[PDB]
Amino acid sequence: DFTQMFYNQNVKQFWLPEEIALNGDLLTWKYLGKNEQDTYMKVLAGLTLLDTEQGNTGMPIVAEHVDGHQRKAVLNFMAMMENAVHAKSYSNIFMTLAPTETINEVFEWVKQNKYLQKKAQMIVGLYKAIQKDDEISLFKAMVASVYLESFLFYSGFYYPLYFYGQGKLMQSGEIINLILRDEAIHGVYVGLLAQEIYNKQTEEKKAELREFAIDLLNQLYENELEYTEDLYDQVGLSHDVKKFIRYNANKALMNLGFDPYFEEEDINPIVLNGLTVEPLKDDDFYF
Amino acid sequence: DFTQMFYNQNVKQFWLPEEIALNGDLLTWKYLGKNEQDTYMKVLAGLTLLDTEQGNTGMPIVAEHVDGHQRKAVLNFMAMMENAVHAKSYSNIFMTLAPTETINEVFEWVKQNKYLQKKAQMIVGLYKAIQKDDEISLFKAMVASVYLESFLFYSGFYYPLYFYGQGKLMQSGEIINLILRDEAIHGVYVGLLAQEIYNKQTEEKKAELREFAIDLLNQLYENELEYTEDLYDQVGLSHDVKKFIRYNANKALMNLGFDPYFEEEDINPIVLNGLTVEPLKDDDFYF
Amino acid sequence: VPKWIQLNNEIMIQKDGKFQFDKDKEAVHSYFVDYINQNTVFFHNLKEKLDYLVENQYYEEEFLSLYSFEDIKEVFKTAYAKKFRFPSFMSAFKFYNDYALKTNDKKKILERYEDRISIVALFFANGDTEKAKEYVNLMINQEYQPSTPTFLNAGRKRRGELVSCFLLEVNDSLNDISRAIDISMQLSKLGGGVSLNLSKLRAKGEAIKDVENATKGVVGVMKLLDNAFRYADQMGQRQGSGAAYLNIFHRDINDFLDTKKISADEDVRVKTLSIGVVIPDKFVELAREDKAAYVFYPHTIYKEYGQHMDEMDMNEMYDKFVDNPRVKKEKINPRKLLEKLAMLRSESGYPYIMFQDNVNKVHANNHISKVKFSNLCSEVLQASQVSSYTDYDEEDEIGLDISCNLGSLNILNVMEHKSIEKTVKLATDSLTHVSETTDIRNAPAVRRANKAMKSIGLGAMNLHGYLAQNGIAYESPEARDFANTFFMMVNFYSIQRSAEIAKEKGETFDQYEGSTYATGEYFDKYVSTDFSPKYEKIANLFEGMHIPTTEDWKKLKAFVAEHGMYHSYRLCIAPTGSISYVQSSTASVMPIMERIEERTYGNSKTYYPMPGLASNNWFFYKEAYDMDMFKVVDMIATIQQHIDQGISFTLFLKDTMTTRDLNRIDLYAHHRGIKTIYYARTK
Amino acid sequence: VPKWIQLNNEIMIQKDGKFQFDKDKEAVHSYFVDYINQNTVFFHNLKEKLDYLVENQYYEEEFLSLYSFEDIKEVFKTAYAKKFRFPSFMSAFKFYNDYALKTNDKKKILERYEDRISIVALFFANGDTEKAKEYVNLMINQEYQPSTPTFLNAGRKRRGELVSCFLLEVNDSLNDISRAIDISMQLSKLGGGVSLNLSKLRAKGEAIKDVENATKGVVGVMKLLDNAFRYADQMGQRQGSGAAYLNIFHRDINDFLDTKKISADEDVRVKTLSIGVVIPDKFVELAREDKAAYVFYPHTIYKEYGQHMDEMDMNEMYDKFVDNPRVKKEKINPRKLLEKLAMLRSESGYPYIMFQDNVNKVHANNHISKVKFSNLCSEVLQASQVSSYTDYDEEDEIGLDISCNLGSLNILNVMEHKSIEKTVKLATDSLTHVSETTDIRNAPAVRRANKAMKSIGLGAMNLHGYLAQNGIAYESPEARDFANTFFMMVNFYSIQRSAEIAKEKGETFDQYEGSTYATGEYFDKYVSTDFSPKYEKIANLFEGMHIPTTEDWKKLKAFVAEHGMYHSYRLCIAPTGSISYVQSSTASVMPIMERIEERTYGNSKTYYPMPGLASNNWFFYKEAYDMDMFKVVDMIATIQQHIDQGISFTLFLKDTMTTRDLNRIDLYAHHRGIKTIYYARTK
Ligand SMILES: Nc1ncnc2c1ncn2[C@@H]1O[C@H](COP(=O)(O)OP(=O)(O)OP(=O)(O)O)[C@@H](O)[C@H]1O
Ligand SMILES: Cc1cn([C@H]2C[C@H](O)[C@@H](COP(=O)(O)OP(=O)(O)OP(=O)(O)O)O2)c(=O)[nH]c1=O
Ligand SMILES: Cc1cn([C@H]2C[C@H](O)[C@@H](COP(=O)(O)OP(=O)(O)OP(=O)(O)O)O2)c(=O)[nH]c1=O
Ligand SMILES: [Mg+2]
Ligand SMILES: [Mg+2]
Ligand SMILES: [Mn+2]
Ligand SMILES: [Mn+2]
Ligand SMILES: [Mn+2]
Ligand SMILES: [Mn+2]
Repeated sequence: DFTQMFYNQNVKQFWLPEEIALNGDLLTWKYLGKNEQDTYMKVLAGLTLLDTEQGNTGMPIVAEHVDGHQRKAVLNFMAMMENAVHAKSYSNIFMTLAPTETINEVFEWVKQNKYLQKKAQMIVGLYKAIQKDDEISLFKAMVASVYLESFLFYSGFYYPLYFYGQGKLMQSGEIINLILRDEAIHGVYVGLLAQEIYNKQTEEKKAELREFAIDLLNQLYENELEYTEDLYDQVGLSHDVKKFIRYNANKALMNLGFDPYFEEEDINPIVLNGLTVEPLKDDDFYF
Repeated sequence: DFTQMFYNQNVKQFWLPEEIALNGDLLTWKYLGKNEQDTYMKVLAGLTLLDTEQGNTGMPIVAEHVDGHQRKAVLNFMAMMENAVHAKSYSNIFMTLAPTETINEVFEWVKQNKYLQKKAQMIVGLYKAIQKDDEISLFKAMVASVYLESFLFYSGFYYPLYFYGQGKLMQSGEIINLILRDEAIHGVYVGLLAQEIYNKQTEEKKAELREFAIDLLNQLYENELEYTEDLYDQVGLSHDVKKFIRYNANKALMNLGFDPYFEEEDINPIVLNGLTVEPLKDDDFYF
Repeated sequence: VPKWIQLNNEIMIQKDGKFQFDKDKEAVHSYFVDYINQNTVFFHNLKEKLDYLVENQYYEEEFLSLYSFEDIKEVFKTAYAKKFRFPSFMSAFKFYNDYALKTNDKKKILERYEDRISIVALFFANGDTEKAKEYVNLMINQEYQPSTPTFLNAGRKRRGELVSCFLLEVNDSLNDISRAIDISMQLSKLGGGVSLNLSKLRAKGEAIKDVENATKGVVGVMKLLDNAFRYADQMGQRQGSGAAYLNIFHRDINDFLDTKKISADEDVRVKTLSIGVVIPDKFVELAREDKAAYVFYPHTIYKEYGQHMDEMDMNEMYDKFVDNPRVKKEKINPRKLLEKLAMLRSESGYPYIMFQDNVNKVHANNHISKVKFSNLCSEVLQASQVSSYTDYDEEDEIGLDISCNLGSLNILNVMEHKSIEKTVKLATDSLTHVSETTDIRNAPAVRRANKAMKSIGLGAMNLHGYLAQNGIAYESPEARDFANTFFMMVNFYSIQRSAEIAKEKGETFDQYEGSTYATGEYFDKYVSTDFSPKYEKIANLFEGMHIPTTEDWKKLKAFVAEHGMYHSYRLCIAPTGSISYVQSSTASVMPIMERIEERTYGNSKTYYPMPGLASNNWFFYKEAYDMDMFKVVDMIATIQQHIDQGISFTLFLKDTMTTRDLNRIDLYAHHRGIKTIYYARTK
Repeated sequence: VPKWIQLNNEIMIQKDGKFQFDKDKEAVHSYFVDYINQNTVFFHNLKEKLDYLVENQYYEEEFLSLYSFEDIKEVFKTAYAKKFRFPSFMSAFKFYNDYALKTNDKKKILERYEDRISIVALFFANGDTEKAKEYVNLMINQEYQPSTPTFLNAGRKRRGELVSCFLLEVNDSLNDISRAIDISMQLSKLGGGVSLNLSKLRAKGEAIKDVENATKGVVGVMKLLDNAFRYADQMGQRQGSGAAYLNIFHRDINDFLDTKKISADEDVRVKTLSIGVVIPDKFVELAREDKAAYVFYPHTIYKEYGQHMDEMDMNEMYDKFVDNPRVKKEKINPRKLLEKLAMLRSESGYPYIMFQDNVNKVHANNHISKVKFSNLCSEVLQASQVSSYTDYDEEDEIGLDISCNLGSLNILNVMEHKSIEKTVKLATDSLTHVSETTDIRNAPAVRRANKAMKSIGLGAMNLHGYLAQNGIAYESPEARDFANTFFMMVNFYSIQRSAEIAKEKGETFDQYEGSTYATGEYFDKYVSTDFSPKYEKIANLFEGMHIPTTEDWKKLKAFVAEHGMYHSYRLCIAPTGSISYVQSSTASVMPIMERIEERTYGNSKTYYPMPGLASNNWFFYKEAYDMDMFKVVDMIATIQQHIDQGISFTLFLKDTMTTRDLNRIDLYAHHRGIKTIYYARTK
């Protein structure tokens, strides 16, 4: 009942980072403190890693196991967006704002950062555990994918949105909003596929799947807290970002057909502001 | 040396089925004989069936085994074009020209056809034989992929190009020309990835891979001749189609860095009409 | 968020199911009381203010010195006697952000609306205190609105040229192309839009000095012009705007159109240059019959006949060109070209369409020259003569380049005051003064044509606003009846004022004797046809005003024959883009685009309801995109029969309309006498 | 494949481990016998050939009308009596593909080498049969090669100008910029390269008529000029080439340099415009001391002092500009700018480097003006005065532009014939005739400066060829000794010929009395120093030739003081690229880039060994990329001390060299008195 409308929405949202000129951010970037620039680079690098694996591994593997040519076409399109559009856009931003050495250093930093490695290990592990014709392993990977789309990106998205909302780094911010617009529909779509599998189960099996989903969310959440503190303490925003990731965790659960898990909190209002041809016939010449 | 350049060329060639209005083809379709309509339907179904294998297996399997983030992104983009753009385009052409019952029957016939099946299963067999961390099996699959993209499609493309060059079925011919333009670049790109593997091999292993490629080409070519007579004798075109197959076989070989196998021939003119910074050290100023 | 912006944003907050239109009066009141009265430079009296403005290089002292200070004080008191109040926030905002004089630091407001109007009236009167008071009453009543250049710059030392529309003929030579680039940069530097005719340039692949395939065509000249207009960006606040016009029978027509394709290569794309196409009746005839057409190489025609292709009658010369072996031509599909034009207009809104035969079958000055192209706004249609710019140390052969200073009657206010005749005559006098005070020092042909032709453009605005505020549908027959009567009266009184000026000054425009005014052929339809309203509702709107009859037109014809006509051109309906807000009027004679105009200024968004918009007249304020473009064409053709120049005619198209719908609209406009089509706007 | 091309390709086929150099003579003989003789039109006699060429609009009949046909026949016999044979295939191929006159269809050959030489000699002699015979002997002996424009176009009706290098001063105004664009287009239409000085244009962000931040800077004018040169690309036969020069102290220097960055945006990037930088000694001094430097806004300086920044002495006025609050300036890092120049030259070979103080410390016409910029080849160094182009109908203040007609001495042939004096004097006469017969009617400053200054450029070629064929290393002290002696003799005889021409015509060049020639300061080093060879081997090379001594230089100084000088500038060593093949010589005074040149003509690859290359002189034909650029700088500085204009100096860099090595080479060249550096070529 939904794939065709998602197909149409995905293809109509198609974009390339080159459509957005980035030289306009040069001055507002120059004006940020060293702490702010450091957090910003690292945040986008963490996002780049997530999209790299979502494009290389997550979306293609889910596409392989989901039945139906139209469902596969949507998932293939989403995969392309992840690595050919999203992951690449971050390099466009980096190449504009930062010198090569700072770019090299931040990519080295992703490799050695323990929270980023842990979250990649956990998510990619679940993708690679999918067994052919085994719907339960597929469900588990789809939960992981929804958590990546609708929860994990948001510790990263906070900062570009926070600046966009203050009228700073608005070209980079425009790119990020386009990425976010895509991930929102990706999270909903994968969520609907996960619910299909969940709804086939006995009540006993469903109870276990909810346990899996909640245990996984909590494990990812605890790691994301440490990641958030590590990045944001130097810019004074860790508590604010934490509220934002909890907000988005609830959206991820909802995408999976589950009740919200965290209590509602006031999000920084700055971040909220950050959000034919037909031929002419002979009679056409007479009136 | 080449992936970013191909990335650029691929994304700038992006297109969607909806861009070409198909209904005006009915004004020339109605004037074709039964044999012409039959051949066109059968050719179209042949292309559709082969392209589906490439979208579901060929491109995604190569993307899976190739190392490199940028290569995986380009390959993902190509897989997207197969599944999201090409497959929808072929379906659109069919739905415009034939009623539902006729489409189902043509696909039943072509699905049972000996020459179409022989080539489809030969290609798919090589994709299924790729082994993790074995570059020889990957190379063999890449050869199969290049043969599909740059050679096997062309016994089929001949007919739409033949009409397109005569002013018949111009809307569907425009679509086919866009598809063909994508397959050409797909073949060249996968060809470069195969040459990379080939160049890492010993001289004895190279000679062995050359023998593999020529042997495979021979098997496919002999089946193409039979496929060609089976479809084109009823419309009197087989001689010219055979010249077009050999010409495209030579292009496929050149994509794989190999010499042409067949002597140069002229092609039907109607089909042609269709087609180191270092700083100064305060002593450089004294002599 | 300022208080006035908060009040204005309350417009869209529906209360009781209806928009709170009364919030705009509150919004404007708060805007004034909290920003304008605070940020207005204070002067004890008018004498001190005028002395400060003149001393600080704000006001030119030349025009002010013609009046005794008592006269200036009386004029200023006349301006303030009306107690004029801006009825909506947007009008006052536009005035005090675009036209109100501000200190050099742009922090304080030196001019109120009354001060600006009084200065403009004093500039117009040229020493006549009673004339100045009449101008003050005309503008304070908002019956007549001088164009943005005249209104903003009049009486200002830093002021640019009061004329802003320029048309240049380019001759087929490197000297002429260089001179055209120089003149375009010079005129853009003055802030005026420059339109060039490229139909005389030889096509790509033509020979230069018996060297074949040497010419780069009109697209290389277009690249040069685009770079020149980009360089002369007028401080960059308003990017340099230029238009290039090419005849449809030019060889480079396809390349000329390809410059506006999004898929076009960047080395061919022309970003800052608008393009218009001149379509003779011959092309429409060829497309109607589906006959194969030919595009000609202009230099071959010029060599064969000694005259330019665009200087000849294509309806008489097309067959001779086709049959002449010495003329080089290539075959085209006229219907394919029309479809390409429709597709390009849908994608980018370009090119402008000029129907040459529609323009020249009613042109009064065909003896001087035929109208070969239009301006950047597509409403200027005048005879032009190309110049011959020779080598250095060689005398130049200065031709005639087109220019006109613009003014707009406020139809609603002119009808409310029942002052069509007086308003038209005062506007004609002000336009004549602006024309006589213009002297372009780097456009010899522009200056010569301004001196010789004395062309003025008197437009109109608030047609849709007036009709909606009177219970008349824009597309209805009654709307066309009112437009017919009103613009017939406007033409009558502008002709009468031109003849009276010619009688008083003793001179007519150059080559007036050969014009249709002199021979009387202009007045045939006016002396033979009655243009009084045919509907009682429309006839009542003109009650209290004398509608000229056939006898009145006969008398005017005799008077013109006796005394001649001072202006070669009098009436043109320009878009009137930003000055309509100040007048609280709808733009030009076009239907409104939106009922409520939502715009973002700074970081706060503002809402502008159409003037007079209310629940009772909500349905009469139908948006253009919802309108039948055939009825809009009918209305514009009704108006155009009384306008000697063109009318900026924007096409408002829905996204669902195919290229065939646009082609049919263009064909109906050509059939109905439409001279030019400005833009294809899609919703 | 042609038989001659197969014979030529046998050059590279090693036989006995040695190149088959004798195969080139067979290749040229086969080329002639099989193509040139076949495709050469046949004429019964010279009278018939001359009649056919004149009537068919191939030759200008005016210059041939000054001789009786007997004299023309005698001149042609003199040219043919030599029985000149091309020594290599490439020489004849280049001549008969570029300079040999061909029928209008480019199918047959109407001129041989002798015919072209005779026509050029008759054009030079201007009606003198004995002088024409002398010119024929000079050219057929290949002692002198007229520049490509003169050689190709002399005596031809459908010809471009014989002068091909022009330098334009641009004043800071819209009129001046538009006139500069027009003049550049007019001069490129003539085939000449145009260099423009942009140092008087105000920098980006300067005020235009007391409105701040209105100026686009030199980059907008650069885009205008680039489009103008692209448009006027010589009918497509040769893309329009122009050069822009900016003083290093101009504020737009970084934006000016960034136009040549590969990563530069297409909006700012300039594609077809060469860029050179004028570096005063002040900038080098600042970079040497690592002191923070300032780049100035030219218009602020002009307003403060009334003069242009490039019209003032930077070495003296830099501190005053820095200390003047009314002069706007931007802090820069001089060493960072130097390194940016080095990196830009490594990546693209730009910009050209002009060392202003090196040029002007020896400049003989500083009273007329300082040298502010160079030409498109970086070897023209003359005083220029900017023109003031005013509004239309106003009088223009025409200044002095720069243009010189070039000719090259063939050093090997001149030394073999022991005819330095005769060759130099005849070349001076021919260059004077070319200058006298030149008249550009669309570049008033160029025409005025040509008439007033009478500037010529007498270059030299085959320095490396002559040295290698005589067993002398290009980098050896003996080579520098020979260059010193030879160019001292060339300068002596060119000065003597200029004085003789001034005496014969009784007229010097404008403002000669203020020149260093008039005051005698020019001859100080020549009267105080000796330039005879210090090596016996070099001294033997000049046997049979009189080497001017200090007494000779004193006599020449007295003669010049008595009679004056006809030419403001006489000597400039241009790159001389295309005609080097015809002359069978190494290009200019630069070392050879490659011993054997591999070229592709169509689908056939041609092999060109360096003229005179053989097994016994292989080591002396050292490639430029393998030489020490310091030794090349030493050679060029030895030559430059006898050239009044500049020497087109290309740097040949290996890919391993860093930007520091390029900077060191530049600093050594500045230290050694180098005036300009042309290109940074990397291998
Ligand atoms: N809508 C408006 N358009 C133009 N000027 C206005 C407007 N509203 C206020 N002003 C200016 O602000 C002044 C103060 O406005 P306000 O309505 O408070 O005046 P008032 O004391 O009631 O009397 P009056 O209307 O006669 O000025 C007005 O005199 C006028 O100068
Ligand atoms: C000089 C030049 C002209 N043109 C075009 C622009 C002009 O419209 C056209 C005519 O150039 P002209 O300047 O008129 O050349 P011409 O008059 O000397 O030669 P002819 O009499 O044969 O015309 O050629 C180019 O496209 N490129 C060029 O370089
Ligand atoms: C008109 C104009 C000038 N310029 C630059 C180019 C000129 O070198 C410089 C001066 O222009 P000018 O033509 O000299 O303008 P002006 O003389 O009226 O103003 P001023 O009294 O200050 O000299 O401004 C632009 O960059 N863009 C423009 O549109
Ligand atoms: Mg001409
Ligand atoms: Mg100026
Ligand atoms: Mn993503
Ligand atoms: Mn996603
Ligand atoms: Mn496909
Ligand atoms: Mn493919």
